Amino acid sequence: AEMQRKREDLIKLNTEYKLKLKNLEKRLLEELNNSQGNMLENDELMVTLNNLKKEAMNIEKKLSESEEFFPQFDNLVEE
Amino acid sequence: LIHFDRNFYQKMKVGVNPRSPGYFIDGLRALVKLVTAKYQDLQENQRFVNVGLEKLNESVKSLTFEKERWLNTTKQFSKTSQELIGNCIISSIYETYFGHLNERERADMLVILKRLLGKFAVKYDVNYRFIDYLVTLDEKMKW
Repeated sequence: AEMQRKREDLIKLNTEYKLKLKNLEKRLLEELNNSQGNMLENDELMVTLNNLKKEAMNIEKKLSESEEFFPQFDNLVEE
Repeated sequence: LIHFDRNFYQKMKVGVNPRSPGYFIDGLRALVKLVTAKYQDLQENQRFVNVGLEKLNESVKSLTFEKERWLNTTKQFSKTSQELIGNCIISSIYETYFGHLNERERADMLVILKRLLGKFAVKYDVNYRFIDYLVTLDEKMKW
């Protein structure tokens, strides 16, 4: 039950975090153009970009375990 | 593609040798339509990371040096592009030849396709899913 549970979220969080990676890249570049001559607002998104250090590397956390999960899943298909 | 079409009729169809190349044509026409659409989208994302590379170089507080690290992705692209030609091959065959096949009949042919892709000098994505590859999450929800 633990690997069937993690199967659905593995391709889900793959696309969700990459949607959020491209959603936060757009949040970052639009405020960097708006608050360049204005105050250090980008900092208020940089603490959300500090949260992204989990997110960008969460992908790398999940890709590392994928190389472990997929060959196990394909081994379970045969039985 | 020739070795796939020759294998498709050989494995899937019964009834006596009546029928001939039609899928082959539509398969080829799909690939061209899809590679052009994929090359335009890979160059678009590479233009999106080139614009972010010039934005960080203008700035150069503790974390910004890692976004060069976020920048590494830069090396990733070339590997991602080398598989997009063979990835489009599978996508076009699914669009063309698979429509009328069974769950088992689809997977089975996919094997014969993938091992044909394995012997020829084309690179394909090991973790490949036809849904994820051509559907957008907005469409997928909408359906």
